[PDB]
Amino acid sequence: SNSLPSGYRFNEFEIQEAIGEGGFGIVYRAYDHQLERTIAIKEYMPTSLAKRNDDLSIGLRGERFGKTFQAGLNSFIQEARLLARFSHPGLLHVLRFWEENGTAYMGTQFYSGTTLKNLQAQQPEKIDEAWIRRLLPPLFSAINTIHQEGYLHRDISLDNIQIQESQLPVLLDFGSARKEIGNLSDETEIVLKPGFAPIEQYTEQGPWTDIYALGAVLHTLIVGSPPPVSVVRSIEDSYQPLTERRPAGYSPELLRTVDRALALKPEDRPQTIDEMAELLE
Ligand SMILES: Nc1ncnc2c1ncn2[C@@H]1O[C@H](COP(=O)(O)OP(=O)(O)CP(=O)(O)O)[C@@H](O)[C@H]1O
Repeated sequence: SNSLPSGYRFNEFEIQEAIGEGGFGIVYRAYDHQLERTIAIKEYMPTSLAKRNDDLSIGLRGERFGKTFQAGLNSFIQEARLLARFSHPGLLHVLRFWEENGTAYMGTQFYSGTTLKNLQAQQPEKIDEAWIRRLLPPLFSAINTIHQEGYLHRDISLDNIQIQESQLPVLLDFGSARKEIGNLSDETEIVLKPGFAPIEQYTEQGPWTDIYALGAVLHTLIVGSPPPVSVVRSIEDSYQPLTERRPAGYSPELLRTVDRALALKPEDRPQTIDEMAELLE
């Protein structure tokens, strides 16, 4: 692990545990001793470009990586600024941002529960049609809130949706720094998510782009895996409609909503979150 130790201090903040460690950042449970509350701290840390020094700052693995490391850092800052535009229960709430240790940190609300990806892996039996229909209103609301301010998410999958102990969802991360590093480094495999990204993301985009990814999430919950990669579909569409599979315990109404969200061409999908929600009625 490259993570700061339990007990490390950022003035009033104390690290408690590294709870997430991926290729591009570390997430810590932390504590604010001034306000006496638990928070999360997200630390930019691209492992392919940087390493942990003895004094616990971050340093480049090679001088040639500096330009890309800085561009990822700038994208991390821009994503924090985007999330700071909102005060919505389904969007990661940003408390503070600062630079230190050669990198940057976001202090955020700490959420109960775990990711949808982990829930689907650990407790698939909890995920049925009734549970999905309770998930959708607050998830629709969070995504639509982004859209109404003129932005798109563009990185939806199961990995970045938190399911709280209340079952309410939170969008945690837009992948901005990861995707910028991938574009600049020609590491194409870290930019789009296969099976979740629709055809128009491979090179126009709008609310329908996030709608397709949401359909791909729902498809994964219902049958266990995402639909075929969208470029492959654009050559020979092997997607078989869920209305035709008939997985046990799922209504044609929910199944056709997923199928419509997964229409290959943007114009054939629901055009807004509101349009997709109407399909379930
Ligand atoms: N604000 C927040 N509050 C609580 N948990 C958060 C959070 N932001 C991110 N997380 C958690 O951080 C983790 C980030 O995922 P990541 O893939 O980087 O780490 P990981 O694989 O080491 C642990 P996991 O098995 O959950 O994925 C997820 O478990 C997510 O639930």
